[PDB]
Amino acid sequence: NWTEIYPGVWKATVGKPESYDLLKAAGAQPNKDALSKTEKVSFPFANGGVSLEVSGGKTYLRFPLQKEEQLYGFGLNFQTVHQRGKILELHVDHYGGKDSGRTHAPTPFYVSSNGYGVFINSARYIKVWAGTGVRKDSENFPTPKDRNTDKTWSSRPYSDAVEILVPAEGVEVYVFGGPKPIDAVKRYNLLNGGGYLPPRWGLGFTQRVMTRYTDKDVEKEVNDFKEKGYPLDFVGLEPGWQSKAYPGTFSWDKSRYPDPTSFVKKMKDQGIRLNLWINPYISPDAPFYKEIKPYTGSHTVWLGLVPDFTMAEARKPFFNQLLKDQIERGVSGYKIAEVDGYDYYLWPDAAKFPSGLSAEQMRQTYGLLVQRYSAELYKQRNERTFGLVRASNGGGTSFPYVIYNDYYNHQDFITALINSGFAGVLWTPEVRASKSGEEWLRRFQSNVFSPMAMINAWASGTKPWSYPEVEADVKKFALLRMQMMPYWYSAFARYHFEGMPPFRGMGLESKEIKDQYMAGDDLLVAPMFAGEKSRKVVLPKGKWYDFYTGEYAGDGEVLDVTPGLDKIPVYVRDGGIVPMMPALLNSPKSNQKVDLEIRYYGNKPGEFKLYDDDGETFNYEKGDFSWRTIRVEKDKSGKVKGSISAAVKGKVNTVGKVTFTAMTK
Amino acid sequence: NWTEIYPGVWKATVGKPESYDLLKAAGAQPNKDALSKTEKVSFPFANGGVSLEVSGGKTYLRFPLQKEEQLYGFGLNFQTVHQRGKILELHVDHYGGKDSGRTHAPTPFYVSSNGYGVFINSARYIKVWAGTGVRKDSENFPTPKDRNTDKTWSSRPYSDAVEILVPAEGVEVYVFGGPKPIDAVKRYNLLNGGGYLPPRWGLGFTQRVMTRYTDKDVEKEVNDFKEKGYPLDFVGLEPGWQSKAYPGTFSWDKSRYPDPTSFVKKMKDQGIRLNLWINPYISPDAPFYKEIKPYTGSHTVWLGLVPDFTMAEARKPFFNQLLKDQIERGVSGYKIAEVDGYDYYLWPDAAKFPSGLSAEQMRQTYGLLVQRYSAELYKQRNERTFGLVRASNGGGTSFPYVIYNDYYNHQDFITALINSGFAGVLWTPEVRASKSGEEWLRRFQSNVFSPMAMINAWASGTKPWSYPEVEADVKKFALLRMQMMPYWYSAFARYHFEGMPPFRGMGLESKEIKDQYMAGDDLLVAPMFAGEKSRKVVLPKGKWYDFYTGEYAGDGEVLDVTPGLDKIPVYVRDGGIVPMMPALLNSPKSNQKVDLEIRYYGNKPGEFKLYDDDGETFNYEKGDFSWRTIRVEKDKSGKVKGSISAAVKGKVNTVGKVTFTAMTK
Ligand SMILES: O=[N+]([O-])c1ccc(O[C@H]2O[C@H](CO)[C@H](O)[C@H](O)[C@H]2O)cc1
Ligand SMILES: O=[N+]([O-])c1ccc(O[C@H]2O[C@H](CO)[C@H](O)[C@H](O)[C@H]2O)cc1
Repeated sequence: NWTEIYPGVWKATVGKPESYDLLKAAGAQPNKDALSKTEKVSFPFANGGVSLEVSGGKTYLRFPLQKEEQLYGFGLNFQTVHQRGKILELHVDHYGGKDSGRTHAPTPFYVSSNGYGVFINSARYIKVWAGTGVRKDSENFPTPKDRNTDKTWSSRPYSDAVEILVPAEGVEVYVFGGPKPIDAVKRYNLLNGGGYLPPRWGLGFTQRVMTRYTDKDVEKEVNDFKEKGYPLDFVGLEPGWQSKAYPGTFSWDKSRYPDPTSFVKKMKDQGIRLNLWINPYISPDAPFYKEIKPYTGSHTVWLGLVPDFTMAEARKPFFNQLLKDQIERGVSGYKIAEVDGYDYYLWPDAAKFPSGLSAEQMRQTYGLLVQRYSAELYKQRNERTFGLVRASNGGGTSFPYVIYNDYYNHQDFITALINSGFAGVLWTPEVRASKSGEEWLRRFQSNVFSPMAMINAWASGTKPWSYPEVEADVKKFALLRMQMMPYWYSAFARYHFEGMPPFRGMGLESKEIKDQYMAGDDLLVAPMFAGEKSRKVVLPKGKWYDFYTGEYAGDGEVLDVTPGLDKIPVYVRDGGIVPMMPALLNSPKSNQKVDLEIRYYGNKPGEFKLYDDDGETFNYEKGDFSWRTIRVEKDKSGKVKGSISAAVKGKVNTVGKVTFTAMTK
Repeated sequence: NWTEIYPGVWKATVGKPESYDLLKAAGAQPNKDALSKTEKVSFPFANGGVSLEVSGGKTYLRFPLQKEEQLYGFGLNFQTVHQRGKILELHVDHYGGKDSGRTHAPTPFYVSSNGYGVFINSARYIKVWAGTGVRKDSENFPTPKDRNTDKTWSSRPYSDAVEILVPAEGVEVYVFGGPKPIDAVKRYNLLNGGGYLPPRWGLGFTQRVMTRYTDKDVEKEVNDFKEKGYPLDFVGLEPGWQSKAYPGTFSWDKSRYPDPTSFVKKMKDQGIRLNLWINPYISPDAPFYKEIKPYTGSHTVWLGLVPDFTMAEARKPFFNQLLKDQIERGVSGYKIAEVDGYDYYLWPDAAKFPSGLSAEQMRQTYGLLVQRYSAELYKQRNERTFGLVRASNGGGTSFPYVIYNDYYNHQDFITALINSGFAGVLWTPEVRASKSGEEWLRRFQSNVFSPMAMINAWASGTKPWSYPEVEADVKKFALLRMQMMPYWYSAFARYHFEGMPPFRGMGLESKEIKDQYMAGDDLLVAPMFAGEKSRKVVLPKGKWYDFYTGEYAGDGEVLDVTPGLDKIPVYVRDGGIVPMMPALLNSPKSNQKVDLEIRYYGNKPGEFKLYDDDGETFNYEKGDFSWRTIRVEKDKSGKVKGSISAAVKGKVNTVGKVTFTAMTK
């Protein structure tokens, strides 16, 4: 039976749940306060058809579907957005080129167009039939037809239920009420703790450099950025920062980084944080190898031992080493690779772990474990982090990590960004290389409208300027990313405080939209792909305005758009507001005031809540943050008229001079 | 611990095995007598490294591998023959375009080049890592390398073990000794009962006709075959023989087959047997619908009920209906479709069956069940059958069925034929349609060198003569199939009596051979594909001769061959013998004597064992069969000299006049 545990959140325990699961792995704390503030709504299945039962060692779940109903979610899918009629086995893996359920974050959470959601809190591989099964006892069992004579015969008859098989003696299930699909998503995310509140520097530009770069090489690239006037907040170091990689020593290479404490200080003195690549596989030359060895799994990954991070005795030496040798030198964060797959790189399910945990549950949660305990080191020091991870799952909403991968299909990169908002994780459509300046710029354009503005040059050695044809436009989009920082910061604050995903699909305020996404509350983004001169944009009801010129674009209609190579199609909702700081090269400090131009689109009176705090510590948890309310409209004369609410006594205030601009002439 | 249960056959029971499994599903009886006649050999794992254990609800198996070792098997794979370094989940399904373990017969049996085999007798889905896992405690654990500096670093380090995970509390495991790989295969097959001994008519030509054909349409096609001088033994009827299909009534359509008893008699009077399409999904208009309904599963397939055939109460009305309405009218056999997949057509694993059997074990064994109980009806009447099935598994060696499917890649069709000999099942690379006469003939050529000589015209309406460009050559290969009948019959007898697969890969007397196969003992077949003028043939050591001219071809060497459109490359081993009957249009009757020309290749003295019995009943089980030994060589003058052993008193004797021909001038 379903206990209403929070407004719009119901929990059922079926059979005997396992003692390890996703929420537990994650150490995921609900945001009770934000949840308590959501509307009481009624239980979304009001007319029966729900079945929860255990049999033959397994838990069988069934939830009914109505005829109108579309489904979204089941994790970070790359080619599909509509999920009804799909069959999946949710299984952490590097993406393999089709949507089978094998993916970086195979979140067992789905959302319906009728405005509810369902989360299956198991760390096993989970099978889903999302409306494919046709039951003989169904109330909607179609009438048998004779294929020999009836041309209306169907190869895929109507199915009226989502079916889920969990390989265990019981499971915890959570149901999220609406009224709208986005509501279900927000409560799910809040149940997970809300999204991480990133530091401002996390929303700036990151350049990752080639594997082999020395300290001098990095110092030079930093100078080139500065000299060329390109923004940069943090640099990614790749495997050659370690004395050995694959497997790793988790200790600085003496040859390429002869003085780490000094190298890290110098970068920081220039405004540059560092983010370090790791996979968590242990070299014999690692300083804690012998200590940790008995707390590792039976099977290795690239000949490195696999720590059982569910054990204090594995956690302590691993993370103490990151703490003492890097974090305490000033390293800002980490890039966690190769905790996903493929099956032939990672441990088999047949592997055994010292804690007794199944290899399967370890596979499903390893990314979560590494996220969790690394994030903790930073929190302990009252310091925010932000970085990258190649696997996550249900339970992982609150972690300071963005998913990336080694796939590269650009269209699919955008589909993944859309599905990220249904999956309780962040994704970045990263930039690495390109066969043309056109492709370079299109990729860079979509990437600055995402969680993380990044070129990953580990193998390519590219820099933002590497394609001379498009170099001026790349710079402009790099500077835009900085200007838009207050817009992104406030979007991310809503992720944290209300569970609102900052990037999500259409219709979350009839056929599938896989190539447009909302970015914050106000912007509809419709990327161009290389080799296209034009594309269609499907605008929702209500009026929309061109992001660049402020001109009316349309209202509930399809547009044909020929944007040119120098623009990514972006439209602003009527009364939409985008606060813009100056084109700074470095994210501003907490003791620093910054001027804002409020860009106001359309004529509908507009309202925007600007988030503000020190941008780097956990002081916000003690209440040291503000929401500055911004209102803009045009008066009688058609002249812009705007207000910003007053700064709050005793709070951080980074808001400088505020001016208002009516974009729609 | 391993009980030697037969010569070269060892059995281990690990933990608590489930009460249902493949051998049990199949009702598979070992051929004790044939097994007792195999060499005692020693247990193939003599130096440890074997691990069998139960943990967390699952059975973990490990078998060691040596450095030299290659692996074969894990079922009916279509693109791969070498299996070492593969990862699979064995799962009955229609083939989906890659070798993942999803396939028609995912036999959990593998064979090593060191000359042993292993069979995992579980009817669950089984995960296999065939030498991918790298264990930290392995005696062959490679030395960690630094990817930053060592260019010899490996992304897939050396693995020294086959690992298998079974989702159950225990399993029965079988190990088969050698000395050679083919030995392990023969014992496995004999453990399963040996292969079926087919009727002679089963090795003739079968034409399946369009779905909609009436009795008159079939009668006409039979006349066209006769009038055009093309051979034909049995005709396949497709779904429009039933009053309804998808789901089925299992009862003759009154409109298309107004008088079934008469229609079946007339065909038989002309030498033509009938083979009827079924899927086993039950229409409401079936005469036993209500009776059977309570013994069907929760979920339907194309709106038809799924009988739980593990229950007498489901079996009785289903098979009584086949018996009374078709078999007793004279129907010779059945074509069993759609017992494989895909997942979105068949029942989900979440489905429930009245017997309590998991939907998973039902999925894994359904084909076996339908094969088993249908075969029984025929055996009960002292009558052999032969037909088609779209799924089988371990346990299914002795059933009178050949696997076929709806895939069509010709190269892959040949790879499947090779892998059939490692999988304990029969496969036919069937002919349906083609975009050219060239493709038609190449397909027809490979198909007459397989278990079943067949055109499946259910949708295409093709006949052997449908491509005028190649029509004369097609006829010749159709007549060859008849001439070669004693060669094929004797090959199939060895399948039954000794477990020797009649079609199998190379090296079963260094890199992968996916496009050549042995057909009986004597013939190496190397098919051409459409658009090729020439191909390489890799000949094993020892001398080989051209099947058409008898000329020396080579010895342990690669040939470049430009055969022409009118020949499929076939080579005969030195001293090889192919007995040829006349080009009859119909398989000969049991009371009928037939002349044979013994075609003898090379100069090495040759010996062939010709099988002989009534070709249609189970009298052979009472000892009414003979092996006629045939010896041929050339004398001093280079003149052919041959003998055939004398017919045995009281036995069937269909051998007429025997003459000998030395093919190698
Ligand atoms: O060629 N490979 O086997 C291979 C392995 C790993 C790859 O990617 C990842 O690690 C890189 C550093 O070695 C880099 O950080 C990348 O972003 C990771 O996904 C690529 C190719
Ligand atoms: O278009 N389809 O959904 C479809 C279904 C089944 C197909 O193949 C099988 O059944 C046929 C008769 O309907 C025929 O016997 C064939 O050999 C079977 O595999 C093909 C297409």
